[PDB]
Amino acid sequence: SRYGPEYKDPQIDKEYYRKPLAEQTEEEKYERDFKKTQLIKAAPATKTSSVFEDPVISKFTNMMMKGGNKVLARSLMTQTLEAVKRKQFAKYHAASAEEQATIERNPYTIFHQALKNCEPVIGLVPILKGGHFYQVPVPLADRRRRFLAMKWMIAECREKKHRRVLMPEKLSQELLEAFHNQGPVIKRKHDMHKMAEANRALAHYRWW
Amino acid sequence: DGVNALWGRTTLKREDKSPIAPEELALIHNLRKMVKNDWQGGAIVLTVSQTGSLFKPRNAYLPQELLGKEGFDALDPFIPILVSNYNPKEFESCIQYYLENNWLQHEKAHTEEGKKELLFLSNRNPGQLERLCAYL
Amino acid sequence: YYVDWKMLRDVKRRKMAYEYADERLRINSLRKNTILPKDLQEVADEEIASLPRDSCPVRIRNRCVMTSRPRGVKRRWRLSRIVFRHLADHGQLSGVQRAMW
Amino acid sequence: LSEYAVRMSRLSARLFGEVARPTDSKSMKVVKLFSEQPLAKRKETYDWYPNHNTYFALMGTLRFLGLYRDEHQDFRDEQLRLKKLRGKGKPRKGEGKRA
Amino acid sequence: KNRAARVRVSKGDKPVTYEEAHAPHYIAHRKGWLSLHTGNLDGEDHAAERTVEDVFLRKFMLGTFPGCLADQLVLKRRANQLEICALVLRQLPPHKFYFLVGYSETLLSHFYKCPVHLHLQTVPSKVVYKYI
Amino acid sequence: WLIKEELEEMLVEKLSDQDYAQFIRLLERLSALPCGATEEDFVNRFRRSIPIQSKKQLIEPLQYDEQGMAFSRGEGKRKTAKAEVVVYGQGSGRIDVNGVDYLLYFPVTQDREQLMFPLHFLDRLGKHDMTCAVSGGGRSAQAGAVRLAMARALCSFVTEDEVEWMRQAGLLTADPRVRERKKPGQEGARRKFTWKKR
RNA sequence: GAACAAUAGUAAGCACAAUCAUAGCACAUAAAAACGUUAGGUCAAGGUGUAGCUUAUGGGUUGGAAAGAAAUGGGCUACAUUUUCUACAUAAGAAUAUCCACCACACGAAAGUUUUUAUGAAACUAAAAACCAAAGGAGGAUUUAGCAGUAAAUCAAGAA
Ligand SMILES: [K+]
Ligand SMILES: [Mg+2]
Ligand SMILES: [Mg+2]
Ligand SMILES: [Mg+2]
Ligand SMILES: [Mg+2]
Ligand SMILES: [Mg+2]
Ligand SMILES: [Mg+2]
Ligand SMILES: [Mg+2]
Ligand SMILES: [Mg+2]
Ligand SMILES: [Mg+2]
Ligand SMILES: [Mg+2]
Ligand SMILES: [Mg+2]
Ligand SMILES: [Mg+2]
Ligand SMILES: [Mg+2]
Ligand SMILES: [Mg+2]
Ligand SMILES: [Mg+2]
Ligand SMILES: [Mg+2]
Ligand SMILES: [Mg+2]
Ligand SMILES: [Mg+2]
Ligand SMILES: [Mg+2]
Ligand SMILES: [Mg+2]
Ligand SMILES: [Mg+2]
Ligand SMILES: [Mg+2]
Ligand SMILES: [Mg+2]
Repeated sequence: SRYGPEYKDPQIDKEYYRKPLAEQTEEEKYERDFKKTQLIKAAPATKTSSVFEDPVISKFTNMMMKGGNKVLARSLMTQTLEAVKRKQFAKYHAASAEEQATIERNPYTIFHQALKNCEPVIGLVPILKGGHFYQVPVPLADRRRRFLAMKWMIAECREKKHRRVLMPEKLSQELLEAFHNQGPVIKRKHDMHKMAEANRALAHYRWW
Repeated sequence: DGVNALWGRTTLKREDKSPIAPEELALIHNLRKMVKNDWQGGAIVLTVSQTGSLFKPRNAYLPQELLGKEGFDALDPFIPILVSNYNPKEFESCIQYYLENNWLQHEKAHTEEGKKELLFLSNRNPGQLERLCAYL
Repeated sequence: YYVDWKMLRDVKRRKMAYEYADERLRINSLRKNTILPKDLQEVADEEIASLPRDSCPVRIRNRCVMTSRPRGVKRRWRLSRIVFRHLADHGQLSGVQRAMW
Repeated sequence: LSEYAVRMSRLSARLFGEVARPTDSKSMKVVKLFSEQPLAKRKETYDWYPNHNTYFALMGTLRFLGLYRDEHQDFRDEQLRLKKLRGKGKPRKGEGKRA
Repeated sequence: KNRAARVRVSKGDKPVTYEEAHAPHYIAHRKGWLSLHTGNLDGEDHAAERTVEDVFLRKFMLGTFPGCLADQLVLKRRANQLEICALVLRQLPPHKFYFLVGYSETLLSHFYKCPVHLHLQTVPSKVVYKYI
Repeated sequence: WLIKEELEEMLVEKLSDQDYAQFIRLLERLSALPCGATEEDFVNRFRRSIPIQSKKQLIEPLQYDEQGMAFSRGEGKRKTAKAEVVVYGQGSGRIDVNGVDYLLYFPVTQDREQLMFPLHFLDRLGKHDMTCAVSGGGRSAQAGAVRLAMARALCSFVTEDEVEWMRQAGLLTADPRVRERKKPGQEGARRKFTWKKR
């Protein structure tokens, strides 16, 4: 790490600076940020103040990347959002009056909602006691649950897809499947709940 | 469309894996006779492109280098109409057109700030604008 | 006395190569050219191979001038890797210092 | 490539001194053989070895003349003397194992 | 453990001069090079001939002045002339010092075919930098 | 207060950490009481003044040349890539890098997002005409370098308060992350060869 | 052989520290790391103790050290669709293990056969092309590396 302990993470949100007069405690926070003369790290290349970005997209885009092809990973994430948009637009056209104002045509809304349904609620961690390993359920933290949902999405669409079907279209199908709570990822989430509920009497082993 | 391909070199090879001249192909040779100005009662609209070109650099777009010495030689005279990017009036019309079809589905895409970002990123170019609007 | 019998052999080998350097060059010119008749080139091959074995540039071996180590020798200083460190660590070589970056 | 270019290529070669007539890729090596110095005649090759015979002989004579005192040669002589005293020396010719 | 051109710690009774008291990684940091010449520059030739000549002088000066040499020589090469700077103890009578100076200057000049300069600085004893 | 090393050079005697802490605390008791004129002279001998501490940047004044109004120059460097940016405040929104349009020179959307970041933060996307000259590095190294140069060159046209906002966003701070060397005996900068235990 | 509201320890030497290098500082990385441990490795870098050889355990010439039943370590290329081929820097076209009335086909030879080139007195060494298209369809017990411009992917030069 070329940054010393004094350097801190920069603040990028423009709206945080343009309307500071409506609050007092937050004003004391950033006025002392430079009054303490604390050094600020350089702005990361990925994050930007553009209003069209989203933090959950960047993390998902990074995991899709293999090697160092950020261009290819960004290209795949662009097509997948387009592919989802095309399918929802077509379904909207062929619908009745009541069905028309039900379909969502916002890929970002679909993407955010899809991952919030693939996150497990309670995980498992092996614990060694008496020379044997017992799968003990634990209340997984929010960051772990969010990361675990993304990994399951990538793992499924990389392994059990056909060789002919492209990556952007295969991932688009699973997002719609997870949006309706019927995708194989949702099945895997329930399977982890099945094992956690089966070993509900082993929760006493953990010591935290 | 892609008149520069009627004179440039051809990737296709033969049984000896040796490149063939563009005049070997019958389709190009006969179509070549359809652009030499000798007949009456007709008009031909041409377009020199780069996306499908062979052995041409990405940056080159002017008619002379795309056609080369031979291509430009057998095309004079002509009227080199130049296609430009969007003007500020056109840019607003294209953006408003998508908003009428509910294409730009981002929450903040309806504001002027989103319009400024689209103008800067796309450089008011129709080709880049379509790619951006397809996923935002 | 050279430091080893191997070093003495190299001196004889280099000396023999120098004497027959020009004569080999003239004959080798005929072989390496395709415009001369093939009959003459075959005769040249017989003559070039009739020269003494030690008079061959490829048989010259680059050793260290101090300890005669057959390998691990820098060509610029003509010294073995062990001897080069021995001279350089004491500061006895100008402009040579431990690399730090 | 036209006949005009062939004359210009040859005419330029004539003035600057290169080969005028066409020459094969393999046939240009004979020009390279005489253009450059042969490997066996470079000063780096035949003068690679310092003349240890003169270096050793000169310091040998200066040692006997009292102008140069070599510790290392004195060490060998002192130890060689002790071996003779202990009774273990180098036998003469024809005395190793024939007796 | 590194052992290149180092003197090991042994209580506090062994004198050490400035040259021997610094590890080889201190070269060009605390102590300079005992010899300076053009051969080891970037685009200069004739570097092996200088090296072998340098080693010979390290062995000739050490043997010409037995016991009375203080520490390592310093060899400077300017133009085609060779300057040798030495530290010599007060051991031999001044008559012998001038004999050896005259002997060394003539013999080396006719051996390397270059003029030789021999400058001497006399010290009462070896200069001690640490310990003692 | 005096540093332990400085105090040892004032009393000409070696001290210890426990002794130094006790002495300083005693001065605090002396300084916390009502102060007399003689005591203040005694105390001030143990006082030391720190240098001026500030993180404000030096605003480069605007330059005018050959009827040219409101043009400033900036210097930026990031990951073996130096960028020279001069920005005119009297033109429309366009950037000319190395004699070519920026869109042609930066096909990657992310790279063109880096150039937007300084201008978009100040809401002056179309109010400045710029020409740039960047050399060395890859596509991202040049894009980051041009971003840094614009941030420093735009400080002239912007008020001082928003310059502080620029620093808090990380625009004005150079990126110190550079490629490391390859150690002798390792596959890469940190990766080592396979370690067979037996 | 220490108790800081201090109860026997003291000041110097080596090491750590600080400093220096990587052309600003900082951070980071290099560099450093004593006394000892493993009779650790090196008589074949060179020198040398002791022991041995001396018309021979020395010196020179010519020719020759093949070969892999099998086991294992470290690597390169792969087992493709985030892929292959071509154009070109990254907005393109085309191919795609299957269908079949016949055909013919993807990824992947670095290997092998033949031809040619480069070096050299000598090609057995290296490289290019043509032909050829095999194993391989993500790998058992077990195990290695990495904390940020790092892992990983890709490109280039130099030492001899
Ligand atoms: K021995
Ligand atoms: Mg020997
Ligand atoms: Mg041959
Ligand atoms: Mg050789
Ligand atoms: Mg790596
Ligand atoms: Mg200390
Ligand atoms: Mg430094
Ligand atoms: Mg440090
Ligand atoms: Mg180290
Ligand atoms: Mg240190
Ligand atoms: Mg042992
Ligand atoms: Mg061991
Ligand atoms: Mg051993
Ligand atoms: Mg020996
Ligand atoms: Mg042995
Ligand atoms: Mg012996
Ligand atoms: Mg023998
Ligand atoms: Mg095996
Ligand atoms: Mg290895
Ligand atoms: Mg490949
Ligand atoms: Mg394509
Ligand atoms: Mg194939
Ligand atoms: Mg192939
Ligand atoms: Mg092959």
